[PDB]
Amino acid sequence: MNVIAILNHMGVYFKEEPIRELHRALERLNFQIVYPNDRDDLLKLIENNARLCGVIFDWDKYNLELCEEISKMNENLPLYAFANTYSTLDVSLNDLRLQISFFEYALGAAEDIANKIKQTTDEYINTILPPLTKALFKYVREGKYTFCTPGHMGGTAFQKSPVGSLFYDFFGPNTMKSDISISVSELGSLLDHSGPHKEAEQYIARVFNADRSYMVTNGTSTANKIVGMYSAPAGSTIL
Amino acid sequence: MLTRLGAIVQRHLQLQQQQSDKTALTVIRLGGIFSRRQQYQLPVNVTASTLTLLLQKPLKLH
Ligand SMILES: *Cc1c(COP(=O)(O)O)cnc(C)c1O
Repeated sequence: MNVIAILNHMGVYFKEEPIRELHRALERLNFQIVYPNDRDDLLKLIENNARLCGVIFDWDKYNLELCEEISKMNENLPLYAFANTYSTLDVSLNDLRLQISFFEYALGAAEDIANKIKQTTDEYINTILPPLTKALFKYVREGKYTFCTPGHMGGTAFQKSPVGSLFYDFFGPNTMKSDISISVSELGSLLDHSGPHKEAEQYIARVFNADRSYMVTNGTSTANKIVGMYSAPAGSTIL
Repeated sequence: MLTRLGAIVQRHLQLQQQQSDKTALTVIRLGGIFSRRQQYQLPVNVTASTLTLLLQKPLKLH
């Protein structure tokens, strides 16, 4: 997730110069810059390319041909539209879920713009991800607890054996550090169904339209055995 | 005697609701795994079917 799109060319210099200054600033924080052509070019960079999170275009050029098609594909997609002096909204842009970030064409302030895009991208990551997955990714970069289960502890025992180094280098450092048991307090326990696990079950039930969806950690073949033992006492009749 | 016994029960319950602050009503907790916080009455303490419940501050219902 590091693709930034810069659509259209106004032909002037006071609008393309901030684009050139921002081109050298976004590359310092690992971001891919793409230059689409017409309106149909940007539409192909969203359906086929899912790793995009930045759309830069002129607000006083396509204020209705882009705010309608993008809204039909993604709701929380950041729109880094650049407005001008005589700029305003439209009456047909009230019932659309969009994230428009306005800026200016000021020289020298390209460094401050790059910090705002990185912080806005971080807000997009912390929003579309559920609180259970978001807490798991944050626990790897900060949570470093000792004397816990399992015994590998993020791949520590594999770094002391020649045969263990081949198995650790296949997956990755973030893979072994994400395998944690119930020995963590800020993530809760699955058997207790509290904390992050409580809001995770209520989130799936709202998406799939249910009351309280569950998460079986053994497969479908096991879920049919737990439900079957409910409405079937020792001596009944099932259909 | 039925219309006279009701006045005795009404007078008896009038003095019991005045001192209701001493004995409240504690409901047991059992919210395990369910879509709603279920509750349950008292076990051996109450066994009647049509029991009555008192209240502190009276309200204007109906
Ligand atoms: C494939 C299948 C299963 C097994 O699914 P798993 O998640 O792999 O256990 C169980 N029930 C039905 C009807 C299936 O088609």
